Amino acid sequence: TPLVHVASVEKGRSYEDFQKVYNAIALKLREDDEYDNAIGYGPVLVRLAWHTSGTWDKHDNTGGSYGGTYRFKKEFNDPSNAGLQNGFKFLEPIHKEFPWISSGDLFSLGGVTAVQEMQGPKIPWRCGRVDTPEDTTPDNGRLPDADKDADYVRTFFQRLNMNDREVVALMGAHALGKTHLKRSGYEGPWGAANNVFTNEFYLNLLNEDWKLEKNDANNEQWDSKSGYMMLPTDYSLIQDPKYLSIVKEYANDQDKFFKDFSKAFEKLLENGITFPKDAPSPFIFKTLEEQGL
Ligand code: HEM
Repeated sequence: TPLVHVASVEKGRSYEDFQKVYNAIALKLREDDEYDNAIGYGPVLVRLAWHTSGTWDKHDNTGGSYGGTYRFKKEFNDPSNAGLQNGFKFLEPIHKEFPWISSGDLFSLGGVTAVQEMQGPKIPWRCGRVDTPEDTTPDNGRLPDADKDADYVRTFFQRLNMNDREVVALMGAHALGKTHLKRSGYEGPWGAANNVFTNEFYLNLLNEDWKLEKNDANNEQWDSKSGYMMLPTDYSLIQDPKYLSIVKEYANDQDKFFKDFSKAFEKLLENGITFPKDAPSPFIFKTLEEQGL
């Protein structure tokens, strides 16, 4: 019997309340600009939103964004989550200022805010995740390995109810940030901008001259002369003919990638949640730039 998690709006809160939380996150993103050699906290916040949602299992509705369980030791100490403590620390003063927002709402909103502030697509976002107790924390090992092939990736993402297009779209988030040897056993960025959300991941996969090398952790990764890298799982997207077609599509249509990413990312962040028929519609937050802030 799969658990049922019903969204419950934080008491009396509406769009304006959540836009304030968005703004606080966005202003802090602007302020704390030196983190990770001046990349800023955008990428790590996106990874945090993904890893807190990515524990979901469609078969029994365990894990997922609803319960905000990363706040518990078992999950924040998941080896797969190494480095995410930085995103958590970033969000702490936001949680302190807005103690009414649920942990799951904050983790997921962190990701949405980061994508939008980094010039990504608008990502509609729904409130109402409710904190669940420590015994609801999913065991480690539900997040994906990076050393695997296309068959692994395809099978892995079926557990999150994602199809080929959704998988390829979601992986485009690798435009952001970088791998860090001490965190994951991989080193290097996927591209040049690091803190601007674009379709660069796909362009790089297709256009760079990739060499299969061993990094300083004795793990294989694909490196280019430009100083970029791809994980084996990233590279698998051009090895598999079905993934390859989609990679070419996104590399050649920025708008299409934006639209598809937005849908897949919202879906990721909402997996496992039942929204009542009379729940508010998804919110689309204005960026700081759009507000003149
Ligand atoms: C096969 C699936 C995936 C694998 C194996 C994978 C693996 C990894 C690894 C090993 C890192 C480096 C961590 C570090 O050393 O700091 C990373 C970083 C990152 N991942 Fe993925 N990932 C996957 C999918 C995704 C998805 C679906 C998203 C979001 C939509 C995402 C967003 C990110 C971001 C933004 C970073 C940069 C973090 C930072 O710079 O601090 N990844 N991923």
